[PDB]
Amino acid sequence: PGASIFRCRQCGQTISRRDWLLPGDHEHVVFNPAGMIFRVWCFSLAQGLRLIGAPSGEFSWFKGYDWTIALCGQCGSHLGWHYEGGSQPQTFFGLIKDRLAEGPA
Ligand SMILES: O=C1CC[C@]2(CC(c3ccccc3Cl)=NO2)C(=O)N1
Ligand code: NA
Ligand SMILES: [Zn+2]
Repeated sequence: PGASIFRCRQCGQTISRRDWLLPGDHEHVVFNPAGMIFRVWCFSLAQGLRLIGAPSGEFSWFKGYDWTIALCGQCGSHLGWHYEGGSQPQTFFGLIKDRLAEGPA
Protein backbone atom coordinates (compact mmCIF):
# COMPACT_ATOMS: atom_id res chain seq x y z
CA PRO A 1 0.00 0.00 0.00
CA GLY A 2 1.15 3.56 0.99
CA ALA A 3 0.88 2.21 4.58
CA SER A 4 3.53 -0.58 4.69
CA ILE A 5 6.66 1.07 6.33
CA PHE A 6 6.87 2.92 9.67
CA ARG A 7 9.54 5.63 9.86
CA CYS A 8 10.61 7.95 12.71
CA ARG A 9 8.25 10.95 12.52
CA GLN A 10 11.14 13.37 13.39
CA CYS A 11 13.82 12.26 10.86
CA GLY A 12 12.55 9.47 8.49
CA GLN A 13 14.71 6.64 9.92
CA THR A 14 13.32 3.23 8.82
CA ILE A 15 11.83 1.55 11.97
CA SER A 16 9.22 -1.15 11.23
CA ARG A 17 6.43 -2.46 8.93
CA ARG A 18 2.66 -2.96 9.28
CA ASP A 19 3.38 -6.66 8.43
CA TRP A 20 5.41 -6.86 11.71
CA LEU A 21 2.56 -5.76 14.03
CA LEU A 22 2.02 -8.29 16.86
CA PRO A 23 -1.40 -8.80 18.58
CA GLY A 24 -5.01 -10.12 21.44
CA ASP A 25 -4.56 -6.46 20.30
CA HIS A 26 -1.55 -4.71 18.63
CA GLU A 27 -2.61 -1.45 20.46
CA HIS A 28 -2.08 -0.98 24.28
CA VAL A 29 -2.72 2.34 26.11
CA VAL A 30 -0.50 2.68 29.21
CA PHE A 31 0.68 5.35 31.77
CA ASN A 32 4.22 5.64 33.23
CA PRO A 33 4.75 6.72 36.87
CA ALA A 34 5.05 10.40 35.66
CA GLY A 35 1.45 9.91 34.40
CA MET A 36 2.45 10.20 30.69
CA ILE A 37 -0.08 8.29 28.49
CA PHE A 38 1.38 6.30 25.56
CA ARG A 39 -0.56 4.58 22.78
CA VAL A 40 1.78 1.62 22.22
CA TRP A 41 1.73 -0.59 19.09
CA CYS A 42 3.45 -3.98 19.63
CA PHE A 43 5.79 -5.16 16.81
CA SER A 44 7.57 -8.54 16.50
CA LEU A 45 10.47 -6.73 14.80
CA ALA A 46 11.95 -3.24 14.40
CA GLN A 47 15.26 -1.79 13.09
CA GLY A 48 17.01 1.64 13.12
CA LEU A 49 16.64 1.92 16.96
CA ARG A 50 19.32 2.34 19.62
CA LEU A 51 18.52 0.33 22.83
CA ILE A 52 19.94 2.22 25.86
CA GLY A 53 21.26 0.50 29.01
CA ALA A 54 20.37 -2.94 30.36
CA PRO A 55 16.83 -4.31 30.81
CA SER A 56 14.65 -3.42 33.86
CA GLY A 57 11.44 -5.14 35.07
CA GLU A 58 10.51 -1.96 37.10
CA PHE A 59 6.89 -0.83 36.25
CA SER A 60 6.79 -3.16 33.18
CA TRP A 61 3.37 -2.91 31.44
CA PHE A 62 3.81 -6.49 30.07
CA LYS A 63 3.82 -9.39 32.58
CA GLY A 64 7.15 -11.31 32.55
CA TYR A 65 9.02 -8.77 30.32
CA ASP A 66 11.95 -6.45 31.12
CA TRP A 67 12.28 -3.22 29.07
CA THR A 68 15.07 -1.16 27.53
CA ILE A 69 14.44 2.37 26.21
CA ALA A 70 14.44 2.38 22.37
CA LEU A 71 15.62 5.65 20.79
CA CYS A 72 15.60 6.43 17.08
CA GLY A 73 19.19 5.39 16.17
CA GLN A 74 19.34 8.40 13.85
CA CYS A 75 17.82 11.39 15.76
CA GLY A 76 17.63 10.17 19.41
CA SER A 77 13.80 10.61 19.61
CA HIS A 78 12.28 8.26 22.25
CA LEU A 79 10.23 5.85 20.06
CA GLY A 80 9.36 3.22 22.73
CA TRP A 81 10.86 0.13 24.40
CA HIS A 82 12.37 -3.25 23.55
CA TYR A 83 10.85 -6.02 25.74
CA GLU A 84 12.83 -9.21 26.56
CA GLY A 85 13.13 -11.97 29.15
CA GLY A 86 9.54 -13.27 28.77
CA SER A 87 7.76 -16.20 27.00
CA GLN A 88 5.79 -16.61 23.70
CA PRO A 89 7.31 -14.41 22.51
CA GLN A 90 10.66 -13.97 24.38
CA THR A 91 11.01 -10.44 22.87
CA PHE A 92 9.05 -7.68 21.05
CA PHE A 93 8.99 -3.89 20.60
CA GLY A 94 6.47 -1.51 22.10
CA LEU A 95 6.54 1.62 19.93
CA ILE A 96 4.73 4.92 20.53
CA LYS A 97 2.37 5.07 17.51
CA ASP A 98 2.22 8.93 17.29
CA ARG A 99 6.09 9.11 17.11
CA LEU A 100 6.07 7.10 13.84
CA ALA A 101 4.95 7.98 10.30
CA GLU A 102 3.33 5.32 8.07
CA GLY A 103 4.01 5.20 4.33
CA PRO A 104 5.04 3.45 1.10
CA ALA A 105 7.79 0.76 0.80
O1 LIG B 1 6.97 -0.98 30.58
C1 LIG B 1 7.30 0.15 30.86
C2 LIG B 1 8.43 0.83 30.15
C3 LIG B 1 8.66 2.28 30.52
C4 LIG B 1 8.20 2.78 31.88
C5 LIG B 1 9.17 2.61 33.07
C6 LIG B 1 9.38 4.03 33.50
C7 LIG B 1 10.22 4.42 34.64
C8 LIG B 1 11.03 3.46 35.25
C9 LIG B 1 11.81 3.78 36.35
C10 LIG B 1 11.79 5.06 36.86
C11 LIG B 1 11.00 6.04 36.29
C12 LIG B 1 10.21 5.73 35.20
CL1 LIG B 1 9.23 7.02 34.53
N1 LIG B 1 8.76 4.89 32.78
O2 LIG B 1 8.07 4.23 31.73
C13 LIG B 1 6.92 2.08 32.34
O3 LIG B 1 6.21 2.59 33.19
N2 LIG B 1 6.66 0.83 31.87
NA1 NA C 1 19.57 1.67 8.72
ZN1 LIG D 1 14.39 9.84 14.28
